[PDB]
Amino acid sequence: ERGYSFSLTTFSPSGKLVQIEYALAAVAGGAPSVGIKAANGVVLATEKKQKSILYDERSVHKVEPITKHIGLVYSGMGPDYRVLVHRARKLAQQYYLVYQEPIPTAQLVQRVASVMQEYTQSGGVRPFGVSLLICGWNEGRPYLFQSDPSGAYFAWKATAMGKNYVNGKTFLEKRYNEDLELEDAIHTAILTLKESFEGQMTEDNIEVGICNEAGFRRLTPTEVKDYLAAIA
Amino acid sequence: YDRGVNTFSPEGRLFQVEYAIEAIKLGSTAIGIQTSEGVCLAVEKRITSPLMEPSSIEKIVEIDAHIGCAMSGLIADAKTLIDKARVETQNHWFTYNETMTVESVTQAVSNLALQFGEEDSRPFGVALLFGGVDEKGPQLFHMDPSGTFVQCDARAIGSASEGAQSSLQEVYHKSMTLKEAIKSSLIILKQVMEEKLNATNIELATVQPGQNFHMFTKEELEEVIKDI
Amino acid sequence: SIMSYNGGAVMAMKGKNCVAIAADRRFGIQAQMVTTDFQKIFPMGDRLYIGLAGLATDVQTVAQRLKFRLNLYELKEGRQIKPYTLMSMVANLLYEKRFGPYYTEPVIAGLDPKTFKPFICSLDLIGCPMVTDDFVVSGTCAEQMYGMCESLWEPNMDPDHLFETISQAMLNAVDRDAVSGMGVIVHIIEKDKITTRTLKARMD
Amino acid sequence: TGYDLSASTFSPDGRVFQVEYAMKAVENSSTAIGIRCKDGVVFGVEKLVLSKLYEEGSNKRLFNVDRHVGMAVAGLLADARSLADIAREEASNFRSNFGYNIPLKHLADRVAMYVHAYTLYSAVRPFGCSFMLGSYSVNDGAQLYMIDPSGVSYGYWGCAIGKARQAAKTEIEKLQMKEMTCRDIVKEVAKIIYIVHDEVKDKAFELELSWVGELTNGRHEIVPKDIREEAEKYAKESLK
Amino acid sequence: SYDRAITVFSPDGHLFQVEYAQEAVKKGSTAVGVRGRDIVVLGVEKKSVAKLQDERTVRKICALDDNVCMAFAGLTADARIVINRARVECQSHRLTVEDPVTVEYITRYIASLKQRYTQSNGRRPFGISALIVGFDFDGTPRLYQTDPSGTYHAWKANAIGRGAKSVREFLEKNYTDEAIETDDLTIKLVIKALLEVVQSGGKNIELAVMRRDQSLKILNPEEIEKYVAEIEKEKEENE
Amino acid sequence: SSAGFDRHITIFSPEGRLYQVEYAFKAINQGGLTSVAVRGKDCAVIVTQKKVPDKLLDSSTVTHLFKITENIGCVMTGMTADSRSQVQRARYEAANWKYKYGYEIPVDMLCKRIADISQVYTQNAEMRPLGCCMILIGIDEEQGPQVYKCDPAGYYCGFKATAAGVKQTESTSFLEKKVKKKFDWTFEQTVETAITCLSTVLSIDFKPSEIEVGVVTVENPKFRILTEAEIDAHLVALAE
Amino acid sequence: NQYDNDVTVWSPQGRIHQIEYAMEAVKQGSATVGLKSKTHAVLVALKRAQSELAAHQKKILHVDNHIGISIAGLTADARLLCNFMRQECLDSRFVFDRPLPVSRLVSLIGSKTQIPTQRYGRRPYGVGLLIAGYDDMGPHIFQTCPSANYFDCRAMSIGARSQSARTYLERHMSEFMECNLNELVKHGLRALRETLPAEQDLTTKNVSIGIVGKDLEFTIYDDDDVSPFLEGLEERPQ
Amino acid sequence: LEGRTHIFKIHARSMSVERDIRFELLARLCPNSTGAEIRSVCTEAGMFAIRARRKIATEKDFLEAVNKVIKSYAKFSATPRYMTYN
Amino acid sequence: SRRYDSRTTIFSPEGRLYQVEYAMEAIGHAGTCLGILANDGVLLAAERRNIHKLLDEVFFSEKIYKLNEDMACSVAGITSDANVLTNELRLIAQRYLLQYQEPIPCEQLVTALCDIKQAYTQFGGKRPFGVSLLYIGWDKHYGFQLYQSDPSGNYGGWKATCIGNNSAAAVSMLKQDYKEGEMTLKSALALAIKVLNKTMDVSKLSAEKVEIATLTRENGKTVIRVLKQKEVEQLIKKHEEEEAKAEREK
Repeated sequence: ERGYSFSLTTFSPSGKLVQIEYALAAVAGGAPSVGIKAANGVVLATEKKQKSILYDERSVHKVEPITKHIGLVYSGMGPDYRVLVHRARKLAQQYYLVYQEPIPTAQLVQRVASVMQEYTQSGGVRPFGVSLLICGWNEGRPYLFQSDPSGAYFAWKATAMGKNYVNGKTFLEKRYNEDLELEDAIHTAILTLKESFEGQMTEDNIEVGICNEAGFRRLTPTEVKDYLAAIA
Repeated sequence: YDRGVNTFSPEGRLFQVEYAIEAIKLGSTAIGIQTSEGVCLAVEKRITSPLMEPSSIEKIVEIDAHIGCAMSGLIADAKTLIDKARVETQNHWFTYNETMTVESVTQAVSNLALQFGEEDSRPFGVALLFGGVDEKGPQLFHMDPSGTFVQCDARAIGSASEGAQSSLQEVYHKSMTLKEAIKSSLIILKQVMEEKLNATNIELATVQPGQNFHMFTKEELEEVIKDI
Repeated sequence: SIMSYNGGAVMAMKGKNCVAIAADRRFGIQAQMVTTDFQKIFPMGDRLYIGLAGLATDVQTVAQRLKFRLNLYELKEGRQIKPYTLMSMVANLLYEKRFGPYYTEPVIAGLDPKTFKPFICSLDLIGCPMVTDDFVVSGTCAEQMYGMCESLWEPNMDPDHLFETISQAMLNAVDRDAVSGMGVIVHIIEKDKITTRTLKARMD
Repeated sequence: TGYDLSASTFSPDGRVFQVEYAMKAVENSSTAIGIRCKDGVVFGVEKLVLSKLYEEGSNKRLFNVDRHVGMAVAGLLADARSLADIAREEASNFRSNFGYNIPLKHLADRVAMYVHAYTLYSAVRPFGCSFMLGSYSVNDGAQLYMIDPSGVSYGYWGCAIGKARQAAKTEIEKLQMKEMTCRDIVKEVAKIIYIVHDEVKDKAFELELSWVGELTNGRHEIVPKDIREEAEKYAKESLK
Repeated sequence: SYDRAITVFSPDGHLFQVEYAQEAVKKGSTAVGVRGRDIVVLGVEKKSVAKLQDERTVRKICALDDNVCMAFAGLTADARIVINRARVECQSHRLTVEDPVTVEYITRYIASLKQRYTQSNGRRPFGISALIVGFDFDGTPRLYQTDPSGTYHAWKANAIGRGAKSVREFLEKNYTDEAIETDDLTIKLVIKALLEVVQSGGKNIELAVMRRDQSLKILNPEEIEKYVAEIEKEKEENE
Repeated sequence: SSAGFDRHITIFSPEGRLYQVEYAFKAINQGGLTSVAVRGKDCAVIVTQKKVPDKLLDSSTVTHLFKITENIGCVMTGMTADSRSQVQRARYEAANWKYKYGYEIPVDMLCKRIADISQVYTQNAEMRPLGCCMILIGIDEEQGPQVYKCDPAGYYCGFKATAAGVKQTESTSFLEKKVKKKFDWTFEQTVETAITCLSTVLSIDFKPSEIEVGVVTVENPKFRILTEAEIDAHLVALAE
Repeated sequence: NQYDNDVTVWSPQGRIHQIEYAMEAVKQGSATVGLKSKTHAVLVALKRAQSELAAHQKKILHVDNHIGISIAGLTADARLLCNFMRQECLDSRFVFDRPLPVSRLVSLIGSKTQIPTQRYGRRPYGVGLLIAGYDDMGPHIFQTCPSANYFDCRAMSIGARSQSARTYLERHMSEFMECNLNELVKHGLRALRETLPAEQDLTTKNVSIGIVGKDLEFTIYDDDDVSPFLEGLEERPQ
Repeated sequence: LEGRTHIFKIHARSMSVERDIRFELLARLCPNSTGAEIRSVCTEAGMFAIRARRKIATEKDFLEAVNKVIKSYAKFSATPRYMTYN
Repeated sequence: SRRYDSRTTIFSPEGRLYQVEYAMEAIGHAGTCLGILANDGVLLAAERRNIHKLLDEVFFSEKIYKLNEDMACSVAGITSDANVLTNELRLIAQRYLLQYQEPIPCEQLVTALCDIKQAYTQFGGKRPFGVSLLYIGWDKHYGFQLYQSDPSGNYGGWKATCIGNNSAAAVSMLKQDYKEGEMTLKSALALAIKVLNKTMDVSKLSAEKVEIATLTRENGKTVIRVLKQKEVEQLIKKHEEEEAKAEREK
């Protein structure tokens, strides 16, 4: 570039970060998605609906598995999403080359969290408008993590990203609990993503990825209509 | 209207440089004189308090053997020009086994006068006067922040610059003698100082073809005071 | 030679539920006896050790860089390191210098941190790993170590028979070679606790 | 409000005014047209006499980029000379890696890529130049290309640059592209340039005609104005 | 990197961020110091301790060499940076040219560095002003001072910080050569200046001394209350 | 709902919006063009018209269909120079695919790469978002024909029959009604629709010279530009 | 006027005001007139000083044996481009061991001055350069501008009221191509002498003159060198 | 430069001038003051002269209030009027 | 492109650093932590921000980090902005250990980090680090220490703390509750649960809303101690019983 590289994010009179707030708003305007960590492994359930029946959902996926044991979903803007996904995809490898061993979920969130962190403060460029929900199964116990535009991360048994995520968050608070099997997590995830879904739900209106302790798996529209038919 | 610091004026020229010309108007005033007997230069230290130690103020350091110089306005900006110019003369003595002429030091500074920019930093706000003896003898020079150079005979800078140049061109001629120019200069100096004249208030810069170096010293000056 | 300049030998051997590792105490330049206090076998974590043989500068340097990477690793992740991770880590560390390769013989003897499972491995100086279920030997002379170990080692040993076994192997393995000698130290570790002894070696 | 400043910036209408300003600044230059015949390409330029001012045969907007390829430029002159260095070096590169005449299409595509590349950034400014490009070969024929300050590279049989543009390229429809030989299009474009541009707008001017094609055997230079001298002869009588 | 005009010449001729950056020094903690025939004694005040907390970790006086002591103003962080820089400098001057460092030399280094620092693009001019005291080789007294412009300047005694014009106004009465004709008169003289400066609560007052060629030493506040007791009984004898 | 430089640069507005890309998507319509993509069973058809204001225009130079690879064709929209730069980036990156991996690029991963490049174009605040849009075709193993559309938001997507641009928003509304029903697709069926949708959107009903038809099929897997003759054959074929 | 910030911006009319203000920076310099005949080429420049004892500040400066230059504007860029000029001279003078044809030289001046006329946060150079030289086709008189567009003339002038010097030029400048060096030089000072208000000379030390010829190497002439050129002059009318 | 001494002359008709007072010194020591700032100089003269009860104010007497008014009052703000129209 | 720059590095016409003021105001909100002197030990207590029971809480030490075998820190501010600093400082301490094969003394570590933070204050137009954290550790000389990282690049190394702006009343409470050489880490701990029992606005003092970590001297381990909820619960309810004994005077 021109070498200007000044961070456009300054501190507000209260110290808040304007552009990060606005990116949080853009995530809030993202697509409704959910994920549940319980018992055998993690279950991630997002929502992908076509603005026109011309669109073909067999083409692009909202779920992009990082490794056979670790998947990932998101909310917010796909353009950024695909980018940082390519980045983390490349990044797990160096860890592999060093140790010859699958990189732990925690460590992924660590390094990607740092990439996003520096990416905020980086020179003359906006932050991301994406909030990730990362799943993974390691050492017998699976894990579910969540990112934010500022790079911070947490852990949940279930959560939601996108519109209504507070409402469906409280729904997951009461209904979902404890630790229950993939069938139950998928059930209540289809209920809570059925909340803000349109009047019709089809195999192509949503996407369900699952983290078994046998390894991550991406379900096809076949099984998606199988369990949800018979929705909830 | 904050524009690039490199922008020309509508009349016009560089803003910050033309302002740096005004930056010297407030600095310490000095008067040099070029006379066939030798170059004599003089400055007022402009001392404030008894805290202020009088020998710690020097507006004149001898650049080379045969080259003196004076400064104005800001000081630590001039330090770099002074030192690096000494380096240039000494490298001239490297190659050519001679004395770098007083006139070639001038352009050896004013050629690097304006390098300042952002990409690819601030201009210097200090005027200089060059005394020295080359093969043609005594030479008094004058330079500005923008790098424009002109050779003078008796030149002033600082706050008194205007009226000291008036009364100076009033009292000057080409038949001057050394001490005549010294005392005639300190006449203007003691008209342009607020405090009474003493040994501390001023310092003299003098160079002559065979009388050297010199530089100059006090207690000669302390005699020149009462010599008025 | 290059490796035989400072000399030295490192031997590690897997027991039943434990693992033994031993090396000589000697230091010196060629035939000159310098100091017998020198340390080669170094601790990494707990219930896990590592040995080194070759140039003492490469010994100390590798121990330092290694201990560095391990400290960062376990500082970032509360778990203690696994032996395989340490293996591939050292291999990576030795291959990082291909045309500028160090001179050493890394020998890793340590238990699994999760279970008690014993484990041993030895590498090549450029980073080629190797794993065996009986013993890994690295050092000056071959017929000594491979000879006596192939002539002795048994599948299942109590810590005692393991101890005396690697003891006679290191004694009679040293007594034929002059550049190795001057005292031997033996580390024998188990899941419960670590035991170390000092053999009585001929100072000849 | 601020949307005109940087070329990096869009506008509420979805375009850049830097390109608009630069474009209409090129319109203020003197009219220089071009045309291609069946056996070559005829460049033509009208250079203005302002005061005296200075010697004739100076700062001619007609350039020679290659042995077979040359320029007829209009607009800001310094940037146009810079573009002449650009295309000059580019033909030197094609000649370097390959060793034959650059096909005009790729040359104009490279210059178009630069001109485009300086419209995306607030470091530089959009170029103040628009020029004609023409070439000939027996394995190609007579090709003409017209390049704009935005970076669009296409071609014509003829085109018009400068103040008088549409009213100048209007009657060029009377000039037939193929049927007319180039030696005749010399005096044709002479009559267009002399007949257009009324003498009251600029009290005095002159005519420059550069030419490339089959008659000169691929060599691009000025078909000498003292050769044939057909402008003045015909153009002076052509006012009526 | 970052290339931009930090501070320019306003059309009046002056800079801004420099002459104005002096204001952080003007609001900084008060500190003073004097030079004498034998022992040099500096001064500092406005400690403003929480009285439950440690003074040596916030300590405001250090030394580059055992020969040269440091006293600064402004904000603490930049003082840290310039102090370390100068430590590297005096160390390099100790490497080659085996003699100890001369105060004029180091102070030219600090000052010049602070100048070329206020020159280059993308540099916030240091808002710290410092003083450099010690004992010359050949046993002479020495002090200098600094400015946001980077001008090394030798004084007889120091007036910086808040109320520095009032401080120096009292140093008009200080400077008489009888003060100090005695050494504890120089100590009680600096305590008699800082006793007039600021609050002088007898607690936040701290001073460091360097006696001739002896290494630096700081009196524990028994002699702060002792010299304050003799200055108080002296004010009583003034009646 | 805007504060600061956000209208001049790429950041987020009080609501999270960024004005630059929405200025780009309407920076496409400056061309006043129409892009039509239809996918058949074994074939994929592209059709686009053009405007010829001058008789000096060469029909061969203003062709808006570009052949990236032997099996890969494409069509652009929006401003021109951006489209060309996009085109050399495309061809370039395809060739790098063949150099690195040695087999032909699926073209889907090409939309991914070009898309990510567009995202890098959206990121830097000192660079322009480059508001041209891109549509592709090709053939893949057991996928038959495919269509994909890369837009300057930093994303790609591809469908059965897709159109984007000036009048294309209603052409989708005509399209979805034409595609279903149950409609099965032959080659001349998808060509015929390729004309119809643009017709009922425009209803110019004109010479075959103005439109340009790009095609790809699994009979001849290579991309192909249609000659006006066979086009006119389909034109009198669709008029009964 | 905020669109006149830096060079980068195109004005609403499409004219960068930075280069215009650089031209106005050129117009403030002291007038000078260069001219050539069919054989010899001459440039004449008038100095201006700050005060009495201050030396009249010179303009004409020698570059290469066959090429000298006049000047106006910033002395900084003058000496800078002058140094780059010495470089260019000894370049071909080194490798090719020949002098430099003026044309391609001045195009090198245009290429060197071009880039600062565009890049963000850059300025043009205040330039009053007037170049005189001999390649195999003999005399040349060029001129420059901050916009880096050069002209080739029989006589041109820059500075204060230099268009009045041209109003003297037009008449006799068809004859300037004929006469020899001397009376051509007095034609030159007849062009400069109107740039002065009519109440003052036109003395010796206040003026600088330079001549170069076909077989004559470029030489600066001032004071006693121009005293033969200044003598035999008829004073301007009243 | 000498123009300020005229404001010092019209404003010198006020109060009382000790015959030693040298105007040009004061005028060259205060650039960019227009006539209003130096009118407040001639003002603070008699002000601190009243605070000292002296009927006349020596140049050295009030010049402390001069460098104090132009220095202290130029520290915080004012005089960017060029900058206001430039 | 120059008008787009916010000129963060420049001062503010009053002499103050305008950006650093806000850099203090960032810690003005958010985290609430503490730390106090202790003989043969040290104490750190930090309020756990998100009290939502849906969290997994498998991170072990969260707001407290372990940067060294003998040292640790408690952060207040932007969490990831801090993480960069924890990786950084951890790498610095670890490379000193690499150098001398000797545990790093706390001081040069703290100061060097604070200067690294200062590099963004002196130049660059960058967003300065809005993170301020504490420090604990043992050394061969001064033993147990506390230090305070500041946003301005200064270190204010203390023996008592203020985190965050809420904790000023806790500093006054400490000055009323101070002491000389009493540990009795249990005493100063009940003092701490008292501090947060007042300052911290959420009543009842739920054990999981806060967190406590200590570091005691050992041979040669220098134990780093993170605790289970229950043995803290008996301390909490124990202290509430101590207040029940304190109101007995009325």
